[PDB]
Amino acid sequence: MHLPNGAQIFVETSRGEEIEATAVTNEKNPVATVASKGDLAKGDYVIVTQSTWAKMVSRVLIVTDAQETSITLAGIDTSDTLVFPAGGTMSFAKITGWTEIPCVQEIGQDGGEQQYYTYQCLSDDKEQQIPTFKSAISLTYTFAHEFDNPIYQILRKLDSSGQVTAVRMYVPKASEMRMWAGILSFNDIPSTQVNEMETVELAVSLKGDFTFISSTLAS
Amino acid sequence: MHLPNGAQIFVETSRGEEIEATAVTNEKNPVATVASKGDLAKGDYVIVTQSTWAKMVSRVLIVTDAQETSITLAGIDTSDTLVFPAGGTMSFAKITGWTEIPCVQEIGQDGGEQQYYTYQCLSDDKEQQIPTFKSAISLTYTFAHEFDNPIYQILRKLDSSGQVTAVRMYVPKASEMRMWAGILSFNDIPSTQVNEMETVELAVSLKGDFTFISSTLAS
Amino acid sequence: MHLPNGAQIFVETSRGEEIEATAVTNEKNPVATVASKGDLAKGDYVIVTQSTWAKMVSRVLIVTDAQETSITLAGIDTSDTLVFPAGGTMSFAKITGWTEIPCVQEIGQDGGEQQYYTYQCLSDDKEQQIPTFKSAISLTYTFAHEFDNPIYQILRKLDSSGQVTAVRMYVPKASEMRMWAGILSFNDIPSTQVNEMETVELAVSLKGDFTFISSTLAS
Amino acid sequence: MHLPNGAQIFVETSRGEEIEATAVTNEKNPVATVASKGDLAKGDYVIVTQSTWAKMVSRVLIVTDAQETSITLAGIDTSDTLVFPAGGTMSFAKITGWTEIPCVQEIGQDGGEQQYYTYQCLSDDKEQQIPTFKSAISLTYTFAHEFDNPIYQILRKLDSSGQVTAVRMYVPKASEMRMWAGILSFNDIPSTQVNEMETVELAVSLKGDFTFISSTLAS
Amino acid sequence: MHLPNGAQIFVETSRGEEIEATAVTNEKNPVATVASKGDLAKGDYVIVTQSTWAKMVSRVLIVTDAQETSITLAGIDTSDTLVFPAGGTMSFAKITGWTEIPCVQEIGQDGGEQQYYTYQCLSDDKEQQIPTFKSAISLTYTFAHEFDNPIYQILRKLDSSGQVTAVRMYVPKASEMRMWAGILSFNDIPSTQVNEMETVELAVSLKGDFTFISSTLAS
Amino acid sequence: MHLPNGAQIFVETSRGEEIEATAVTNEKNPVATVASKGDLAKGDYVIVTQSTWAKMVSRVLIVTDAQETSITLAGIDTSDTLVFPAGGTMSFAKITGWTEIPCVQEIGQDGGEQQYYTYQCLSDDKEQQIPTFKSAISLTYTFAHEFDNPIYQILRKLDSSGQVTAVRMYVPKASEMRMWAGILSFNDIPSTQVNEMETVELAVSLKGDFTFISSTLAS
Amino acid sequence: MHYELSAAARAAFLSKYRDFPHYMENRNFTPPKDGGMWLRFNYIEGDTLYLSIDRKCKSYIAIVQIGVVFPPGSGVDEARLKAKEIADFFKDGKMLNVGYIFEGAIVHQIVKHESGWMIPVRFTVRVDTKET
Amino acid sequence: MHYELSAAARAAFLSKYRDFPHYMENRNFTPPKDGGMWLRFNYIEGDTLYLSIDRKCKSYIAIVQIGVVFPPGSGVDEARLKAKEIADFFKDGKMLNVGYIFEGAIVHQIVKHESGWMIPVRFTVRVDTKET
Repeated sequence: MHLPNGAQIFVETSRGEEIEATAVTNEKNPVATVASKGDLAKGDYVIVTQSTWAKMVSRVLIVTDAQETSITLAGIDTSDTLVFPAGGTMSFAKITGWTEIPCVQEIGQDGGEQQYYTYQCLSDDKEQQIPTFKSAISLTYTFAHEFDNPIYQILRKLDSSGQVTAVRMYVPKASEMRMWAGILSFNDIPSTQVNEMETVELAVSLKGDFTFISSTLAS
Repeated sequence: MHLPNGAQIFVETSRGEEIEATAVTNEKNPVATVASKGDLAKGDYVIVTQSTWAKMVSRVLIVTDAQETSITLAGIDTSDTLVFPAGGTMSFAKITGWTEIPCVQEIGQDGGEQQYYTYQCLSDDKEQQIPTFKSAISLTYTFAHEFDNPIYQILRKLDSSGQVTAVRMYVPKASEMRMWAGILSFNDIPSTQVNEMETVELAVSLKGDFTFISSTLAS
Repeated sequence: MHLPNGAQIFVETSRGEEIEATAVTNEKNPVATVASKGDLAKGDYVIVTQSTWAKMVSRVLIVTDAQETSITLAGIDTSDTLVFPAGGTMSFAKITGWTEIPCVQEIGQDGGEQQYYTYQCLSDDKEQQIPTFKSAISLTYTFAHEFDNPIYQILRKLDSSGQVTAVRMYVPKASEMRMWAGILSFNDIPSTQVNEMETVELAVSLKGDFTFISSTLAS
Repeated sequence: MHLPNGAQIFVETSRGEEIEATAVTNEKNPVATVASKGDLAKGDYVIVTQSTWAKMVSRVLIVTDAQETSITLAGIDTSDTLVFPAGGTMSFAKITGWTEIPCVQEIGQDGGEQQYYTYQCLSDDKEQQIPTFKSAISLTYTFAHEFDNPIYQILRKLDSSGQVTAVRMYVPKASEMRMWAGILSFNDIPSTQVNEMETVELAVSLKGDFTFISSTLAS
Repeated sequence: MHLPNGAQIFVETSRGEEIEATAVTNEKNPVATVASKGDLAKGDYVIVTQSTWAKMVSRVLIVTDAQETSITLAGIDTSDTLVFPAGGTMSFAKITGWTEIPCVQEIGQDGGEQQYYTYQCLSDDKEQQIPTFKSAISLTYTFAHEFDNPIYQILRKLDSSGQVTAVRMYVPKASEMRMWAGILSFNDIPSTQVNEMETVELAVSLKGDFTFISSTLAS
Repeated sequence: MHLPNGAQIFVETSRGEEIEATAVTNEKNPVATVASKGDLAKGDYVIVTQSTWAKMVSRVLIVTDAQETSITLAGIDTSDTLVFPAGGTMSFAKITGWTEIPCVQEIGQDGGEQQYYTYQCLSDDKEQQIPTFKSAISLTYTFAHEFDNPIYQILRKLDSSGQVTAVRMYVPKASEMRMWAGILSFNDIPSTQVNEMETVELAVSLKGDFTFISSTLAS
Repeated sequence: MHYELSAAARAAFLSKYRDFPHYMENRNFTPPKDGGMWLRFNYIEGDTLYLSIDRKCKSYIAIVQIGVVFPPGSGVDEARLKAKEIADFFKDGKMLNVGYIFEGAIVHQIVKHESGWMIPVRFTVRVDTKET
Repeated sequence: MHYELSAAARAAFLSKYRDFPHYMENRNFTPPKDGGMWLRFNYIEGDTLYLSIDRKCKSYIAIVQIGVVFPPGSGVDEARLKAKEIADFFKDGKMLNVGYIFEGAIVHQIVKHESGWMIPVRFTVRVDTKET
């Protein structure tokens, strides 16, 4: 029942040192037996780079409790056991800082319509179908064009490298915080027209799934 | 001549123990010789999981009369004999509780247009066709997005499992109650726009046929 | 946040003598050890015709500092080393003069939408894609038709020759100067209608990339 | 910056005797060493029927200076030497009279959009294209329908013969005179509607290129 | 009625010591007499190498019960006695390791087309044929190409050795478990094309017949 | 998981003097004893011409360590000893030059289909086959046509001589490095068609097997 | 939930401008004797939207207008400064204690009269209610 | 940023026409006794547009109208010449010290009266502000 006015978009600029976790148990809020806390603290975002658990790969999570050998993460449910076998290793890095895109004109997306497989049997007359995979998700952002804005070089480097980068979104009315990671694509050709400001296009795909957490949990 | 304003949508959350019926006779209101009444009562919804009668499979029915060894169901006609041969076994389960979707913005559906086969004969000149099978039915629901609403985990579990779940609809003006079962599909990507509330999409296919009963018969 | 009103378009009319550079170092503002300064001066536009560095080919650059043996260019970043190996030779020519198109009605472009490759794996269920190449860029200009305007013969010669020509654009509000080079295409069939002026169509493709510099840097 | 209101369209009705030219020199205004002046005069339109110069074929030209053995034509540039090798022969005829189409409702054309060839190389990532041939040009005229207008038989004969005929257009505001030749096509099926005049359709293709001359040069 | 999406393919990398069984009886669930219990445990896959019975040579088995001198296996029915003479001895190996094939694009199979022997007799008019032996089974796998996986040396040594190797594959949807064995043939020539996923192909043979067990029984 | 876009193809033009190695041992990283250090340096490609060991004849190697009497090579595993008898001598050449193939449109390969030897026995009913030797490998290249490149005389002399030549190709995306050698067959008959890119085709053979090394190790 | 929305708007307005002379709906008020400027408060009802199909979750829209009146022949500088302060205080997205501002900080054209001018400042508020 | 826009427009207008008789908003002014022409200055508020989705970067539109009034029975030549000069001075794209001219040099039809005529010259100004 909320309204998406006032939303903000942030994009990661620099990650940190790789951290290895020996094992993690599966419950509502998983806890990982890390070798050393390192630079981790309260309310710092982390992203996993590789793990045995195929479902939980390249997912942006948020730390909840920090200890010398135990770390607590929130945003992913591991209540089930068959999909999350015990003993899976885990590795993640820490996002150092965030940079904010200037004021954004329009937000749009395409894909995600579920597909169906239709089969007709000779025994019966009515035709029925079953659900199948879903199409890919692509997010498109449009914002004002500025020639000397510092984020342009960062976006160019991210596009050239092809690495996976985390994106954050904040909705003040819903008091939420969306998190996802994907491959960035940058277009730097202004759309010149008459009596309206020219803009540039930024597109990011998806590698994992969306995670929704409460705003007050972050800080 | 009624109006569909004020409609409500309910979805099953948990079924009960399997119940086996030895045989059922075929009339206007079929009666089944159940081994034991069990937890059945007056006005409790049941769903069949498997039966010899191919037409009556995965159909949501409503109990009418409850006895120690005989149970009465309403909503399906078995007057015909050739399509419903005598001696067919029957098995069903009981729906324990229902959960209600929050206020729903739009309702839509696609498919169901009947197909035709067109044949041209050399003897005559005019071309004629005959009816054929019907296309699949898919129901689409759109409702407001809430991050912490308790039904989200239930919908995710139902989507992951892939099992068949019953759906109920109530129309106060027509004093009716529609019943059907299908495979649930859940989409959790909010559609962000400007100056309008963001929503999420829920889609359910069809495995059986619609059943229409009077509201006063339920209770 | 600027507005593209008041923009102007210039097209090259005649280049100069070829100049060879032995070697160039890679930094923020590259400097080239030219054999002789020649006719180079402060704030004169140059275009490269061939070089070992594949990325920096047919790119319009602007001179910054002029010396007897060293020349300084601005508009291209060479901070990276792997993409710009040391020791690459460089050759460029100097644009002598510019000519201005008469007042231009509409500006438009097509292409540039990024392509994706979609792959589905049997191990998982969700479908994901990766970025791929971008489509070609074509710029279209429309301006008033004049039979005896002197630039018509120049445009016809440029179309017939098929050579690469540099184009310049100036945006007073943003205080910028866009530069690119491409193959010119000229259409000289007026579009006769009623109660509106007839125009002609000019189209130019792209061979390199856009370069953005500050207006005050030019002069 | 002119306006095409008040335009007029003329079509050739009868040509004259064939005239042969031994040789023509190549400059801004070519001069041909004709064997005899014949019936040529000042400001008379001529059309070439065949020549060694492939580019200058079926082009409508206008005479400028008339002498006993030398004739001067304007409207085509022959400054280049490689495309117009010296020694090419030339032959042309003279248009005797012109006839004028009645008042014309609408003017339209289709085709002429330039084509491109897109090639993708494995060495690079960006995709680029090059210009290619242009599509054919077709001109469409629509004018009021009159059953006994004398030009109908002429148009029918021109359509049946299939020969090449010259067309002229005059724009008073621009003080210009367009010239071209093509194959005529005539449609004589009135478009009956309600409360609007019925018209007929005339279409002419193109065999050469447009020529633009000043109105004062003609007379 | 199950969709094959989500399945995984496994191949072993090492086998344990050979174990010899003194005798085994023939029934629905065969039980064999073994000299020593060995390292066998519950839910272990078993491959035989040679035995008196020709039908169950090179066959993959699952253990059902573990005992010092008696072992229980499931997957092959020995109810028939005319084709399974008594007094037979078993010699089976021990699977120790399991490895997973990487991201697989598509899978395919060849063979299985049973040819028929046709005979014509003068006594009768209608031509009649009889069934014969089936053709060989050829199976092909194509999976993602990435050298860094340490499985390729295993494939090289398996191909060079030519020893009999089994393939493990599991279907989450149907909760089945598919065993077979054959000779591996791995091809290390990548298929390279522009703007598409680079992959390699793998081919295997068959030593016996397809064996099918339930996933729940295995683990 | 790497896209083959951006790769480059290289071919050598000259080889250095022959170098003879007295002896070499077999291990993961073979080391050979050489009479003199020679002109060998770090990160140099090496091709052998003849040796006692048949498997590593006509094989491309990379040096790892440089010493006066000992050289270290990577790319071939010599852990096995039964197929690699000791007491072998090496004779390898020295690559001095590298040349780049021009703009390439598409690449392709042929062969690698392993046929199977089929045998039928009266003792058994099911027909069984065995693997056999693989087919030859045919590789085809088609690149841009432009005579001015001075590489065509190199291709002519390579084809006329028929001597063994290697091909170098590097993949930026996967950071791999692909070595192989064969006999070059260059065809100089351009494929000419209207409105399309004119190109020529090149074909090569294979002398040994594909050898794969890491790009970072090479340089 | 329409009475509480006006109550919240009034609460905010008095929280900011308790001491400044102001006029309130349907209350006897006399302009200052010194001829200085005074504030004007009005509440304009909007429309209620039925969003869902069960006619349960609703929405309420309202318009609040604040006008500044200043004597003739005294310039338009201080009036525009006061209007700027008014617009800055009622920032967009401000969360009231019953609802929130849907659209804020809008200044319209001046209306002229021979006794006193007026610069109207207008914004809107919204509230969402779920009926159970 | 709406007060500074009017301030900038006034600054430019007085920079060009300090000495010519003119009228300013809400100030007592009497027409010249000699019956000659005098200038008229008005400021018309436009609308403020919320451009982005975070409601941070905004825009302001305003309309400035300058009218020339001339006595009846004295022709329309010099009035049109003065209007032409007014239009030429306020060229399109002119950069003010707070904003810039979005649309300039527009002359509308004459309004007639039995005491004095008027030729209205109208243009627009725009400013862009980023809120942080």
